[PDB]
Amino acid sequence: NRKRRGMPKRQRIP
Amino acid sequence: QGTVNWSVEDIVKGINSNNLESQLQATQAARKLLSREKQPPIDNIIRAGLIPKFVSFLGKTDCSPIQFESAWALTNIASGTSEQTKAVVDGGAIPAFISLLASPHAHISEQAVWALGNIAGDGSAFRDLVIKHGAIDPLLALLAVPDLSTLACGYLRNLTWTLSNLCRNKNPAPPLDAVEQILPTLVRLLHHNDPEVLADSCWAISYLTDGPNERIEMVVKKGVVPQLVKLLGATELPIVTPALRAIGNIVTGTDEQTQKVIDAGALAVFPSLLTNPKTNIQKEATWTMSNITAGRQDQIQQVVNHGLVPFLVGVLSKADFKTQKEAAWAITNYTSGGTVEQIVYLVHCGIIEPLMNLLSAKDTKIIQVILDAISNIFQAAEKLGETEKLSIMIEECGGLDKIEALQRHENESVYKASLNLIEKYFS
Repeated sequence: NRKRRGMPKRQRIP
Repeated sequence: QGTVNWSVEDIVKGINSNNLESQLQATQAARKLLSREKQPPIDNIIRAGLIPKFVSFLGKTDCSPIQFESAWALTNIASGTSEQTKAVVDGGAIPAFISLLASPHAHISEQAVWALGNIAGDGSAFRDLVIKHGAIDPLLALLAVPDLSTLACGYLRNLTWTLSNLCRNKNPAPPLDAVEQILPTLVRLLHHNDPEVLADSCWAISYLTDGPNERIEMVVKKGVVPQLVKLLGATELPIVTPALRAIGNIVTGTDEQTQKVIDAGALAVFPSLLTNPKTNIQKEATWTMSNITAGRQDQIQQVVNHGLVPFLVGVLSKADFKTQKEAAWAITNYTSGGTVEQIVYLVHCGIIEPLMNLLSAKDTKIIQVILDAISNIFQAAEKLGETEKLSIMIEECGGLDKIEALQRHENESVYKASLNLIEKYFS
């Protein structure tokens, strides 16, 4: 057969 | 205590003063508000129109502290929703932060790196916008040293993370030349000894390999597969997860690209992966396996030789349903492209019963997948003249009862195949 295919932000705290 | 818990209006007052030190004081106060983990007043700070002021403070070379404080304040605004990040961008922060990458003060350039990371991390557009402003050159120059170990751990981790965001997201994927420009440094980070740098390096590689074969090739040709396979066996879950994702992405490509994963010795790690306590690891490992059994017969044979079929039987017998579903796919792919001997070996491993049991599932799609696998196995039995020996196996485990009942299933595709099997092999 064929093949089946399938934090960005960060706050700076103390 | 001096700049702790200021009101927004006091911050507005200090920033609107013509006193640089007063402005520095107010900016720090804002930074501390925005640095609180419990609902920082991001929208309040935005509504006060403080962003343009923060942005202008970024260029105050003679007052580095206010450069640092505003960069930190803007970073935390950019860490919010898309709207809040847009506000930072709208204020002209991108070019100002890129200028800060060359700051002689490490903590300031790091804050700029952090800020660009949050902006790029919002999505494709802002990512590509940060790239157009020319953030990549100055970013890579910060990593251009004989040995990464001489850089501060925190600094390196931030640089790696921001770079990973520049490699992230689709529709569209990052510009080809951008990926090419970044890859060499990324490969280097992929060999660093720090767990967080490794984790984010794998995530970057996973993003880059999450696309068409050409994208996969760009990465593969850099020779990172052996290293990925090694990290695939690491003890840290945060490292294994992205590493497995990357390997999984790579085997969705060409048979040759898949073969490199096999040659690197990846399959030896799968006895663990397919029994891993974390269900997400099991699911993605089985998914990866299904794309390997969709390969050539010599590759299917490699799966057999590593004794992974019994592990597929196990996952098919007991696992999170999503994992079991990937296992059903793995078997169908296996039976579709496998030889008669390979398919027979499947049956001898005990694939039949756990396969029949999943026909009680309510997921229509998995039933279709299983029914196709059965068809394929009978076809292999036909070439041996032992279709009947299989019919009894399926019947004794209560499989026939289920196929019979699937004739009154509500789905067209299901009952068609059901009765086809019933009247062709059971009559």
